[PDB]
Amino acid sequence: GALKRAEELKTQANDYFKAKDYENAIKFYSQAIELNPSNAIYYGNRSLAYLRTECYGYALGDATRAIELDKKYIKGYYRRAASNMALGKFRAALRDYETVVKVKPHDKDAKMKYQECNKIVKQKAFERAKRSVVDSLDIESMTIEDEYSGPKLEDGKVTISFMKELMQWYKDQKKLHRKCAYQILVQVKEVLSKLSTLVETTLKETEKITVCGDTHGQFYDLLNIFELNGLPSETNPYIFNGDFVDRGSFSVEVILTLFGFKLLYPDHFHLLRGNHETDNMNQIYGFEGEVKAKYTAQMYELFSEVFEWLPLAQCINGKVLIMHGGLFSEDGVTLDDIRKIERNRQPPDSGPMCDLLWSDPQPQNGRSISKRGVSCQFGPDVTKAFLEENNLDYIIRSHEVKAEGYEVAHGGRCVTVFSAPNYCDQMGNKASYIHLQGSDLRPQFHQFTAVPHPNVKPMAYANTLLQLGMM
Ligand SMILES: [Mn+2]
Ligand SMILES: [Mn+2]
Repeated sequence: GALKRAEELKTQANDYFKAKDYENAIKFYSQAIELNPSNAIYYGNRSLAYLRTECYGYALGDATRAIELDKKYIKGYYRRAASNMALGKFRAALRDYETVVKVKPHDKDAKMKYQECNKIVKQKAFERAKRSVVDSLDIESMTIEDEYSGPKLEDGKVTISFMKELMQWYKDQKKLHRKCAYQILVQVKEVLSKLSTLVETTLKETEKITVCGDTHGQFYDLLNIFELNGLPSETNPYIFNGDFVDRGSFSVEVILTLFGFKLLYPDHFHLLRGNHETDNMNQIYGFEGEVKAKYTAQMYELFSEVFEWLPLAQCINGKVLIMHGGLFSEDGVTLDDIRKIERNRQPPDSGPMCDLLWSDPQPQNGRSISKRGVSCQFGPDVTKAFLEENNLDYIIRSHEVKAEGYEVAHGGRCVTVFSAPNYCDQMGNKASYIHLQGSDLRPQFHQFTAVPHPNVKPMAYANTLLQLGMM
């Protein structure tokens, strides 16, 4: 009876979507949905709100539903395309654009989109059918140029001098030379491949370590961290909880700067794998696109090879466990399980290694279908179980943007840390890094902000169907 009250929340959710308050935009579109669940618009918007929050799964859900309650909701078809795109589902997205270019024959763009998705669908599949480095020569062939005025690997070693030089180089655009980049990649892969899936570090009674979350190519923020918290070293260790690339337009600077420090302080500088240190994700969000623009489409092939040798989780003093995503779908899972995972490869569509990089904590109890469409969500009980069954106090993960840079959930058992401030030059969130001390493994949150960067918009690489999706 209240179709007036139903649409009172169709502007009190359709409003906070303007103030980039998608968490409330969603929480109100829902209440509006609950009252009147037959309005395609409500679903269409709640879908976009899910897109802006990276909840691709749910975004696909609302989109589909919006399309059932109205086959004339062009918005719905687009919103659903984007959802599929994000999950990487090529054809599934093409079929939607196809259905649009028809109901709107004289609709420009609609063709730009169909022809665009098409190109990709053909290619993606076009690529089918051994070690990449076994090929390129490097130290051998690889020459250099006297015209090259930037950082050279002092005897292909990596020095504190090279790092600082390299960083200044990067602060001013300018790419490191291929020969050095390849050398860094080959060495880091060597070093990474010799690490167990579950790195285990022991923090002395005194002596801290710093934990950072998603970085996402936000290079000039990586530098803000190093200035604000000190450069990496044996006396000032660091650990970056995955997601160093994609979305940000300086993933190549960020990544080579991290691998660089990985080589300089391989026992005090830790990198864990994230859902985005994956080929599937790299080819939709910019890294592949960026690596090919700045180097060769073969440099990228080597990146994804080292990305597979990145540990999946790290445990500090047997008390704190940190991984990019979260806990698991299945209830078994133990610290030993993790160690014995065959990391070197792309991730399974489900299972441990998958949850380890994609799961999100949940307020309520028990698992649930992930808003993302992959892995699952988990309740405080699941966190407590795991914690207990492994003699772990709490977990530190990233994987999700957070207004205040971090978030403590599940009574303090699940901690989220995010290191990309103003996420995509649009969220406007603070970011944080954690100080973990041996004598007191209590998370010490440190917030940092904005900090300016050269032009170049987020996702300046990668086909345009995405850049046009995220904004
Ligand atoms: Mn992530
Ligand atoms: Mn992320």
